[PDB]
Amino acid sequence: GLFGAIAGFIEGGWQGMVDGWYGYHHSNEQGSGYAADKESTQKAIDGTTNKVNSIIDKMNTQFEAVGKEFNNLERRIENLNKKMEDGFLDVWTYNAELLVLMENERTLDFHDSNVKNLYDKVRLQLRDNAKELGNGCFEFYHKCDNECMESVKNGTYDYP
Amino acid sequence: DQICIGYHANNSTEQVDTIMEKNVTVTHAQDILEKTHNGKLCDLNGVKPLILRDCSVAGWLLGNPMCDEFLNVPEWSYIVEKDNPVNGLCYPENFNDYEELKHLLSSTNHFEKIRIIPRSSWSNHDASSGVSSACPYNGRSSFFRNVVWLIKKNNAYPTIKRSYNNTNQEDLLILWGIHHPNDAAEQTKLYQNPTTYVSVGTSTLNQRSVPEIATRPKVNGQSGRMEFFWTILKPNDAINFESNGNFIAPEYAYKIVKKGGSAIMKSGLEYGNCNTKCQTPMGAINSSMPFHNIHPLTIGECPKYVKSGRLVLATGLRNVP
Ligand SMILES: *[C@@H]1O[C@H](CO)[C@@H](O[C@@H]2O[C@H](CO)[C@@H](O)[C@H](O)[C@H]2NC(C)=O)[C@H](O)[C@H]1NC(C)=O
Ligand SMILES: *[C@@H]1O[C@H](CO)[C@@H](O[C@@H]2O[C@H](CO)[C@@H](O)[C@H](O)[C@H]2NC(C)=O)[C@H](O)[C@H]1NC(C)=O
Ligand SMILES: *[C@@H]1O[C@H](CO)[C@@H](O)[C@H](O)[C@H]1NC(C)=O
Ligand SMILES: *[C@@H]1O[C@H](CO)[C@@H](O)[C@H](O)[C@H]1NC(C)=O
Ligand SMILES: *[C@@H]1O[C@H](CO)[C@@H](O)[C@H](O)[C@H]1NC(C)=O
Repeated sequence: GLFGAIAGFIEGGWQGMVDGWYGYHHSNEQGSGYAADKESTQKAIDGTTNKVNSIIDKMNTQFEAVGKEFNNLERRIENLNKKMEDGFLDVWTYNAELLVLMENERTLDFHDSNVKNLYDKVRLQLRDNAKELGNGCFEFYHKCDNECMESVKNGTYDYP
Repeated sequence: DQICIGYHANNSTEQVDTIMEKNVTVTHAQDILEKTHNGKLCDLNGVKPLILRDCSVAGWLLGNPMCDEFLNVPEWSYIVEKDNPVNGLCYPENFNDYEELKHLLSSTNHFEKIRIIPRSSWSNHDASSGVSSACPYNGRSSFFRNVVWLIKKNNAYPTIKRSYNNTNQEDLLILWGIHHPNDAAEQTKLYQNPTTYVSVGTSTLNQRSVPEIATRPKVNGQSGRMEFFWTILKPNDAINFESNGNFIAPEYAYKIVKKGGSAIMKSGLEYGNCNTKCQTPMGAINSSMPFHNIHPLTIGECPKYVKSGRLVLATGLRNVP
């Protein structure tokens, strides 16, 4: 995708993470599991919700056809009327379809970027304490447990 | 021991399009296009439309005998007329500036009928024999009910001089006409005087019509024709009519109520005994969607019309197995 994460260096999605759009999957002595990251997910949710709302609101002044009639000796103005109403209908149809196509692309890249930025945030944390497998996972050198795992997600993780 | 960053996935089958790729399956999407309607003509916010059925606007306003259903219609939300109503001008002819009158209607919600000139008021003219087989009623010759086809009396047609002052608060729509006979012989038989006219004047209207006596093809059995006119008489203004023949005089006129905000919709449907906030000539719409592709001529609070067959926004991410 533009940011290379989704369907990229992180090959597939997790059917097992139903808690949100982006998250983690740990693995240690105590066990394993998925845990959606509520911060980035909600941040994504607010962004998309505003986007949908903006699109709608921008499409509130579109043209509105009005019925009129013309007699047999008013064919030129009747055609002018017709071309004009169809004209605006085609313009607004174009605006709606194009806006949706363009924003859909941006929405997909937006999720891609959120994943990439979450990954990079973690990578920065696990400075030298973990090994980058290059598949979206980090393998710690010296074992790490549930409290330790929670530390990363806690964003609190730091030797300090 | 590992910690992995990842993204959601589900069994979603929903698809969206982008510039570079079509049909991208995504975890979540939002359809924003209404594609359904209820196939009926409903009341708009509790107010029923004026459904003209087989009558045209002209048949209604002039009072074609086949249109008695509309002699005194109540307030309406919108008006529905068929493409080619069979009952319009029963006695054949022309209606001046007809489309402008229809447009005027489209901005009003009520025409309250009032009698401005009693039919019994014609003491020196015959106000009963002006009927035709072209406008039958109960098996006999009749005529538009809202106007009067005046005929000579005792072999004379003394010049008519009538005035009407609009003492109402509303603008008044007044209709009248003139008869164009098939030949001189008919001119004499109905009106006696051979050279006639119908002159009309208000503060703004100035008009004098002369009968064009000729022979044309029969329409509804008539080779003669009627030509109708209309004007809006403002409150406190007066209309003056003068004619020595061929006059189709007003009996009833209409007070105009601009509660304004109507539409003349073309449709073959009849009333559906339902209520809606958005009506199209094909049926009503009830939806939260921002767009619809039902029909472009709608009335009421509606979604925005577009020709699209599909409009779906991506909300979630690419759905990767
Ligand atoms: C969440 O962050 C805290 C630091 O703010 C981490 O530290 C532990 O927090 C728990 C309470 O949740 C305390 O009982 C522990 O004593 C703290 N660590 C120690 C041993 O001092 C915490 O690990 C992070 N995640 C969680 C909830 O475990
Ligand atoms: C229609 O009738 C009205 C009411 O009689 C006329 O208006 C009044 O005319 C008198 C006499 O000039 C004035 O003193 C009043 O002030 C008028 N009243 C109003 C309501 O304005 C009116 O002139 C007649 N209309 C026409 C064109 O003849
Ligand atoms: C899986 O997909 C089916 C078909 O759309 C759906 O009915 C079902 O609810 C989905 N499973 C879940 C998440 O409940
Ligand atoms: C997109 O998918 C739909 C599935 O119903 C299909 O009908 C359509 O032809 C597809 N378009 C492309 C890009 O082939
Ligand atoms: C539209 O549908 C909703 C959901 O049933 C309902 O509450 C509302 O009354 C309907 N509106 C009309 C006018 O049909």
